Formats: sequence, C-alpha cells, structure tokens
Amino acid sequence: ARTKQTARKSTGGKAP
Amino acid sequence: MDPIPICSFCLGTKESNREKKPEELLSCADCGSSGHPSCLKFCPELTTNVKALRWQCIECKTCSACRVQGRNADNMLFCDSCDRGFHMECCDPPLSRMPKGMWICQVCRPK
Ligand SMILES: [Zn+2]
Ligand SMILES: [Zn+2]
Ligand SMILES: [Zn+2]
Ligand SMILES: [Zn+2]
Repeated sequence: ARTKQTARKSTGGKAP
Repeated sequence: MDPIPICSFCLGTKESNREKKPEELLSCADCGSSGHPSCLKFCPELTTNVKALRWQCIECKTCSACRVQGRNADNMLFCDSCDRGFHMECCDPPLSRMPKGMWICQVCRPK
C-alpha cells in the first residue's frame, strides 16, 4: 500500500 | 484556496511538465498547491479519478473516515483508486498489518 511516507519519497522533494 | 498554476515539484505550468510537455495540474483544495500527475507519480486512472474529487495534497491529507491527521499521520494509507487517506485503525475492518501492494478504500468498494 501507498502511505504518506511512500508517496512523499516517490515524488522526491518539492523544488526549493 | 484557489489553485497555484505551478507544479510544486518541477515548477512548470500546465504547459511544461518535466519533459517540457503540456499536462494539466492537480490542485489541493485546501492549500492550493499543485502538481503534474507525472510528477506526483500517479497512474492515469488514479489521475482521472482524483480529477473528479476534492483532492488534498500529501501534506494536507486528513483521514476520510475520522477527519484528523494525528501523531501517526505518516502511516496513513492512500487509496490506489482515489488517493483518499485512511488511518489503519479506521479501515473497514481496522487493519493491524500494513497491506502489501495494491489497496483500495471503502469508498471505492462496491456496496
Ligand atoms: Zn511537475
Ligand atoms: Zn495541500
Ligand atoms: Zn482516521
Ligand atoms: Zn478509494
């Protein structure tokens, strides 16, 4: 399953 | 809040995703942050499902059943069909083990 953690890493960071 | 016409991940508009190709944004209904589905890593049918719903981004997402984030918000499951978030203890029935692979929430399941 996808979690808030897996999704956050799956995308990588927001642009700084 | 009204959508920010820029993707939070690649800073492109709907006219230029990471491949410099046009692609409509998904926009968080709570904070207005947006992202290309390709940048969010959403599959096509998840994307078309999310487009028809009131979507929240990863950081705004509250559990659709109990409506809170709570201290363990990082282990909230996201529906592979609709991207709604559910705490494990709020699933139907409540889960004590993290599902491996595809998981689909109670809202998407048939009556
Ligand atoms: Zn993007
Ligand atoms: Zn948001
Ligand atoms: Zn909950
Ligand atoms: Zn769902």
